[PDB]
Parts: sequence; structure tokens; C-alpha cells
Amino acid sequence: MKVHKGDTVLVISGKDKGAKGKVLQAYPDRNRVLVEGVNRIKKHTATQEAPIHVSNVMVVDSDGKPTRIGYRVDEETGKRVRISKRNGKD
Amino acid sequence: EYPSAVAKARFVRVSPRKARRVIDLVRGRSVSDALDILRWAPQAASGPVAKVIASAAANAQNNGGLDPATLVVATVYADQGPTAKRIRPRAQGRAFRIRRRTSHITVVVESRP
Amino acid sequence: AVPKRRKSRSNTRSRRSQWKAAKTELVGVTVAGHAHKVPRRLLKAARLGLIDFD
Amino acid sequence: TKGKRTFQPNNRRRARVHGFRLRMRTRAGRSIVSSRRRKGRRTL
RNA sequence: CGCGGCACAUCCACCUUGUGGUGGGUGUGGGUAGGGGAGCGUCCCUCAUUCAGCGAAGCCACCGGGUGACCGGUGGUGGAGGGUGGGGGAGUGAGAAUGCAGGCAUGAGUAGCGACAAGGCAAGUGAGAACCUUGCCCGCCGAAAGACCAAGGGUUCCUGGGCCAGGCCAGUCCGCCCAGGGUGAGUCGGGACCUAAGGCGAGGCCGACAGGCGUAGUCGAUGGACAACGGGUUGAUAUUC
RNA sequence: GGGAUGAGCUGUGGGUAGGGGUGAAAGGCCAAUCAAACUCCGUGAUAGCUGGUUCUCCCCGAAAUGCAUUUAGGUGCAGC
RNA sequence: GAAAAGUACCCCGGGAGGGGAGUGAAAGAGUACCUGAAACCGUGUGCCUACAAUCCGUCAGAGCCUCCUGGGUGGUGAUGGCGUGCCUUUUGAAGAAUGAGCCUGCGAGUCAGGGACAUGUCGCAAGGUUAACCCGUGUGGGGUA
Ligand SMILES: [Mg+2]
Ligand SMILES: [Mg+2]
Ligand SMILES: [Mg+2]
Ligand SMILES: [Mg+2]
Ligand SMILES: [Mg+2]
Ligand SMILES: [Mg+2]
Ligand SMILES: [Mg+2]
Ligand SMILES: [Mg+2]
Ligand SMILES: [Mg+2]
Ligand SMILES: [Mg+2]
Ligand SMILES: [Mg+2]
Ligand SMILES: [Mg+2]
Ligand SMILES: [Mg+2]
Ligand SMILES: [Mg+2]
Ligand SMILES: [Mg+2]
Ligand SMILES: [Mg+2]
Ligand SMILES: [Mg+2]
Ligand SMILES: [Mg+2]
Ligand SMILES: [Mg+2]
Ligand SMILES: [Mg+2]
Ligand SMILES: [Mg+2]
Ligand SMILES: [Mg+2]
Ligand SMILES: [Mg+2]
Ligand SMILES: [Mg+2]
Ligand SMILES: [Mg+2]
Ligand SMILES: [Mg+2]
Ligand SMILES: [Mg+2]
Ligand SMILES: [Mg+2]
Ligand SMILES: [Mg+2]
Ligand SMILES: [Mg+2]
Ligand SMILES: [Mg+2]
Ligand SMILES: [Mg+2]
Ligand SMILES: [Mg+2]
Ligand SMILES: [Mg+2]
Ligand SMILES: [Mg+2]
Ligand SMILES: [Mg+2]
Ligand SMILES: [Mg+2]
Ligand SMILES: [Mg+2]
Ligand SMILES: [Mg+2]
Ligand SMILES: [Mg+2]
Ligand SMILES: [Mg+2]
Ligand SMILES: [Mg+2]
Ligand SMILES: [Mg+2]
Ligand SMILES: [Mg+2]
Ligand SMILES: [Mg+2]
Ligand SMILES: [Mg+2]
Ligand SMILES: [Mg+2]
Ligand SMILES: [Mg+2]
Ligand SMILES: [Mg+2]
Ligand SMILES: [Mg+2]
Ligand SMILES: [Mg+2]
Ligand SMILES: [Mg+2]
Ligand SMILES: [Mg+2]
Ligand SMILES: [Mg+2]
Ligand SMILES: [Mg+2]
Ligand SMILES: [Mg+2]
Ligand SMILES: [Mg+2]
Ligand SMILES: [Mg+2]
Repeated sequence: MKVHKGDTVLVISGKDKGAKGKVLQAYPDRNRVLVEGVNRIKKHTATQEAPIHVSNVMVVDSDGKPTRIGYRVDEETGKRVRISKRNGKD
Repeated sequence: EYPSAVAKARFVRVSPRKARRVIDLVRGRSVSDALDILRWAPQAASGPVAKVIASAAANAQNNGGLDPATLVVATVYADQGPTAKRIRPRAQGRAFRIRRRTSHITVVVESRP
Repeated sequence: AVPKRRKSRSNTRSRRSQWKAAKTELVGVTVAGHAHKVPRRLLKAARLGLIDFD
Repeated sequence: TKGKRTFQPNNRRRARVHGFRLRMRTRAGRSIVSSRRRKGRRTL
């Protein structure tokens, strides 16, 4: 999947527009991710966050603006590296 | 027009007609009087209905915070819930149908002088 | 013999409304300093405390 | 014969009259077993 | 007959005088089988157009409308698809078939609650007890209504829980529900021993094929042969420990 | 009430199968079915018979007769 | 239900179930759950109804009740007249002939073929048309047997 755990994502659709967040855990089978601070669900005691569909978040660039991402080849290992658009870094 | 509380006993395992037989003794009386008539009614349906009025009175006094003494069962009615279906074998290989009828008993008590 | 025809609503109800419960005569009693309401035939037992008042 | 019903169970006679080996001993029986496989019966 | 609305057929006069319209006559308009003609409603497709989360469909109510099938408006409910028009296509319309499926009435709170052994009291448990527990009285069977085996059933056995289904009532109980546990053999009953009826049957004989029958043989107990008794013990096994 | 040492009853195991079996014979019985079992298939058998066949309106509107018929409650042709 | 956010906690209740809170856009979505029709079952309420013989309606019609401006809606209907269910099938049925307890859903002239006849319509016309087949992403173009 293109949204992994460690990376920070921005919510692009849902109640929490513009919510910067970092993925706690991804569920590629259900195409969801758990993001910090996103859709704060007030659970009855005996408040946590519920997973959000991966279509509703875009990976942040680590250079500010959100982005779609693609891949290139590093030429060293042959691995396909996740890279951004808007100058295609990291 | 009067402050009221509702209680519902849903899927109670008594026929609606028998429930009605026992609630027609207490329709329109004060809660305490109705509880006494149901205490002393030999019909078995008096038990469930009695605790329905008791629950309605308790809701009135606890959630509504109003006086139990001024409390009258304003509208009580039993309608039919789902009926389970059973087979009772009869003579010569016939199979007849038994119906386990259940009731939803609704009570609205209101407080009034 | 079997019913020739189904009863109408009116006829069914006219018969069925007569299936009602006999009303019990209730009188007030005061045992142990507290008021209660009991059938009249059970007054003796109520005063002897033989009636579980619930 | 008063009171005695038609099915008197006896597992050995059930097996010797309707059993798998009895079926497999004739072409009609094998046809029946293959027909029940084809229909998908759990019991063959 | 009068006055008003509609329709069909036909006739006469104007308008592109037959695709036919308009006006006016005249006649006609009960109807089963049946013929002919013209339409309503549902769904799907295409084209165009237009509504729809500021709320489609469906459903409900009310107010209106048309000559009919039916239609529209408004509101409620609801939550994602509709409307109109030119065409195209139908699993296109139900009240009847002792029609089919499901739901629900009527009979009716009626019959019945399954042997003619028979229950009772006290105490207990429990929210709840005629039915469960304990004790004691009373009664019934006792060539069974007792104790066992085989067949059959399959965990129903025991313990601990449970109590909205089941038990012809209720249920705290249960052969019900749940979980765990429980069945110990040299000698018992079978096999590893034997054969009967009968079955199958190498080869074989017969038969267009399919196959039939059958020899050797091999199965097949209900029979033959074959070595254990008494006592104790568990909640549940015991000629098994 | 009949038999109840017998042409007895009964268990276990087996055999006979559908124009076939078996029958101390009743057309009895052959899985609650038997003057030819049951199941599946031919198969959506066939039925001159019974029943049913669903929205609307407009116009017209019968026949129940003749002839023939293995025909007479069917059908052909005529008539309408 | 978009997401279990599947109702914490409190109260009645042995439980079941419910009430209040809470979640949710919505609980007029509460694991008996989308929409939620009809039959069928209540409860409340307006009118009528215990001297009347009723295919249950229809026309006439008082009076009440309701909602709007004496008048008009909507509900009811004292009272008067008229009035023999529906279907099938029959010479003829309200028929004491058949079928139907009720509701909802389903359930019957369809399709094929260069078939046959007749018609409406369209193309071409002393001609008309292809069949198989061939070539095309198609519904198009060839194809004379
Ligand atoms: Mg998305
Ligand atoms: Mg029986
Ligand atoms: Mg006419
Ligand atoms: Mg006329
Ligand atoms: Mg006609
Ligand atoms: Mg909205
Ligand atoms: Mg709305
Ligand atoms: Mg639709
Ligand atoms: Mg309408
Ligand atoms: Mg609307
Ligand atoms: Mg709507
Ligand atoms: Mg529509
Ligand atoms: Mg269209
Ligand atoms: Mg069309
Ligand atoms: Mg149809
Ligand atoms: Mg219908
Ligand atoms: Mg029907
Ligand atoms: Mg039915
Ligand atoms: Mg009776
Ligand atoms: Mg009785
Ligand atoms: Mg009994
Ligand atoms: Mg006691
Ligand atoms: Mg005795
Ligand atoms: Mg003796
Ligand atoms: Mg036990
Ligand atoms: Mg137990
Ligand atoms: Mg119980
Ligand atoms: Mg019970
Ligand atoms: Mg051989
Ligand atoms: Mg042989
Ligand atoms: Mg042999
Ligand atoms: Mg042997
Ligand atoms: Mg033996
Ligand atoms: Mg034992
Ligand atoms: Mg004797
Ligand atoms: Mg004698
Ligand atoms: Mg004798
Ligand atoms: Mg004879
Ligand atoms: Mg027989
Ligand atoms: Mg024959
Ligand atoms: Mg054939
Ligand atoms: Mg005419
Ligand atoms: Mg003719
Ligand atoms: Mg609540
Ligand atoms: Mg609430
Ligand atoms: Mg909220
Ligand atoms: Mg909603
Ligand atoms: Mg439901
Ligand atoms: Mg619903
Ligand atoms: Mg009077
Ligand atoms: Mg008269
Ligand atoms: Mg009248
Ligand atoms: Mg006729
Ligand atoms: Mg006649
Ligand atoms: Mg009749
Ligand atoms: Mg009659
Ligand atoms: Mg007849
Ligand atoms: Mg009938």
C-alpha cells in the first residue's frame, strides 16, 4: 500500500479536513488506516480514534504540502522507492 | 397536559387477551390502587402488568421527579408481540398448531391532583 | 358441528367482551402501623399477619 | 402383528441390504453411488 | 318532450375540399358469446430534455382533476433515484383455478391437558413452589409399574452451572441448555478359532452384450470349541480397577 | 372369547421381487399404498372432460338451427 | 449504521423488558435493527346504537360533533323509500348448484421458423430478395446458389 504506518498523512475528506496526522497502523485488507487525532470517537468509559479509509488521506511530503505519490527505482538495490510529485523527493 | 412517564414490557410471555383481561381492572386508577388490585387479582397476567405499572411509577418518580401519591395509570394497553409456532400431535397423524402468543404492555402514568 | 360461517367483528366482540376478570372486593387494613389494601375475606389473616403483603 | 411398526432397526441388516459394498457389487449399485456423488449427497 | 354534457355513423357548406379540420344538420349510442377500434397503468432500453441529500423511489393522509383505465397538487414518512416527450421491448395489470408461499383471523379463551395408583402435612430452597429438596404419614405395582441382558438409541450417564425455548400447567426441577468429567478385561460378549442356511466366488460352464450359475475357496451365528470367582471401592466403571 | 405339545408361538441369520414373488386362496400380502408395489426417467403423458385465464372505454352484436358424423355435452360446412 | 461509535452510568425489575442519560445526521436505525404496505390486534376519541327483522348499501333526511367563514367543509346518521352477494356454469341461480376465511406476494394465447393465409406499413419494382459463407470493434459491406 502507499500509506504505511510511520509516515504522516493529511485528511482530504471527512469531518476532520486539514487534520495533520500520523498513521498508527494500517489495515490494507479493509483499506483503512488509524491516524492520530482523526475522527476522535468518544467511547463510553468501561474516547479513542477509529480507522479512516485510506482514500481519505494523502501522504504528507515532509516538505510541507500534501501529495500523491508514485515510485522510482533506486538503481542500487532494484527496490521500488515511494517518491512524491512536486519535484519527486523522498 | 399532565406530566407523565412511560414504561414498556416488551415480549412478555402472556397472551395479549389475558393481559388485557387483567389490565381492564386497573385502567384509569391511581398507581397505588392499581398495584393493590393487581396484587390481589388471581390472574397470572397480573404479575407482569403489575411490574409494568411499578416500573412506570418508578420512572415517574426517579427520572421525572414527581410525587408517587398523585400518580394515575392514565393509559395502559397490551398489544400483541411475535407469536411462536409449535406443533402438537393429535389423533390419526394430524399435527395441530399451537401459538405461543406474547405481549407488549405499555403503561403511561401521569401525575395530577 | 362446525361453524357454518365466520363470525362478524361485531358478533365476535359482543361475545368476547364478556370474558373479563371478576373484580375482587378490597378493604383497607392497618397492621404493624402501616396501611394496606386486602380482599375482605382475607382480613382475619391480614390482622394475624398471615398474609405476605409483597 | 398388532402394534408392530414397519421399521425395526438393525444396523447389520441395514448395511448388508443397503450398504456401500452391496451397492458396489452390481453395476446398478455403482450407478446409484455415482449418481449420489453427482448429486452431491453426503451419504452415499 | 324540455335544458345541458358526451360519443358513433352519415350528409351539407368554408379551410392545402380528404391526412383531413371547422360549423351545422339527420340518425344512432341495453347487451352475453363474439368481432372491430381507441386508450390507461407498471417495468426495461434508446434519444432529447428536465428534477433529485435545499431529499428520488416506495408508502401514508388530505385537497383537487379526467368520459374510463386512472391523474395531479400539498403535506407526512423516507433515504437514492425519478419526471416529460419521440421511439423500442415486455416475465405488463388477478378476485376466484377445493390455485401456490407467507402472515393473520373465525371457531375461542372454547375442546383438550394421554388410563380409574392418591395424595397429604411439616420444614427448606427460592424473586417466584400443588409439581423441586428433606422428613414423616397415606396409597399403588410387586411374574412388574422390580432387577438385568440383546437389539436399538447415542452421551440421554456424573458433577457444576442455567432457567425467555422444551416438559401438555408452573418449575427453583429435568432424559431440556451449557461446560467439564466419566466407559480400564489374558478369562465377560465378539474378532484374531469353527462351521449352518445363505452370500460372494479363482479358474470354469452357459449366455449377442448386459449377465446367469457355480467348483476350488472364502465368508457367514442364531449353533460348536474355549481359561475367574468372592468381596471392596468412585459423583459417574467394574467377573474390567 | 379362541388356541394354548402343536398344521404351536417366537428370536436371530438368510432366500423368493413386480405380470414377478408368496398365498391352508381372502385377489390376500409384498414397508400405514396392491385386480400388478415403489422411485426416477419417457414427461410439461394424454384427457371430445371439469376448473381457471388478470387494465379501460367506444361501435356493432349473435346462436342454441340444417346437413354429416364410432355422432349425439365433440366437430366440419352452412345459417346467424 | 458511513463508522459499533452496539447505549458507560443511574432508576424499576429475579430476569426479560423498559425509563432517563449517552452515541449517532437519524435510535421516526437499538444486533427483535433500511424502507415498513395490507390482513390482523389494541388504546383514546366524535357521532350513532338496548321496540327492533338489516345482501348491510343507495337515494331522501333531522339532529349532534368538528374546522373554517347564517353559510360551507369533514365525521356520524334518528327516520322514509328502494334494494335477492361475487364468480363459474346454466333454459333459468340470491340461490339450499360450484369456488372463495382474510391479506400480501406469485399464478394463464408465449416464443422459434426467409414456415402458411390475410392484412397495415415501408423499400425497390418487371423485377425483388439473398442463404450459407467472406470481410469488418457492431448493428456495416460483400455474397446469385
Ligand atoms: Mg476517498
Ligand atoms: Mg402415530
Ligand atoms: Mg353499447
Ligand atoms: Mg337505447
Ligand atoms: Mg364481449
Ligand atoms: Mg441530510
Ligand atoms: Mg423530511
Ligand atoms: Mg423503480
Ligand atoms: Mg393520490
Ligand atoms: Mg410528495
Ligand atoms: Mg415522498
Ligand atoms: Mg413513476
Ligand atoms: Mg422514453
Ligand atoms: Mg411501448
Ligand atoms: Mg404476469
Ligand atoms: Mg392477490
Ligand atoms: Mg386465493
Ligand atoms: Mg395458506
Ligand atoms: Mg362453543
Ligand atoms: Mg374441559
Ligand atoms: Mg397425565
Ligand atoms: Mg412451604
Ligand atoms: Mg397392593
Ligand atoms: Mg408369587
Ligand atoms: Mg442427569
Ligand atoms: Mg444438573
Ligand atoms: Mg422455564
Ligand atoms: Mg411450561
Ligand atoms: Mg470370473
Ligand atoms: Mg455364484
Ligand atoms: Mg459356501
Ligand atoms: Mg467367521
Ligand atoms: Mg453365537
Ligand atoms: Mg451405574
Ligand atoms: Mg384365555
Ligand atoms: Mg371354550
Ligand atoms: Mg385351553
Ligand atoms: Mg372375489
Ligand atoms: Mg400394506
Ligand atoms: Mg398394468
Ligand atoms: Mg415424449
Ligand atoms: Mg346495438
Ligand atoms: Mg362453424
Ligand atoms: Mg435507555
Ligand atoms: Mg431517550
Ligand atoms: Mg448529538
Ligand atoms: Mg432517517
Ligand atoms: Mg420485524
Ligand atoms: Mg424497520
Ligand atoms: Mg330505542
Ligand atoms: Mg318485513
Ligand atoms: Mg335505508
Ligand atoms: Mg348461455
Ligand atoms: Mg339444470
Ligand atoms: Mg352458493
Ligand atoms: Mg346460502
Ligand atoms: Mg355440477
Ligand atoms: Mg367452499
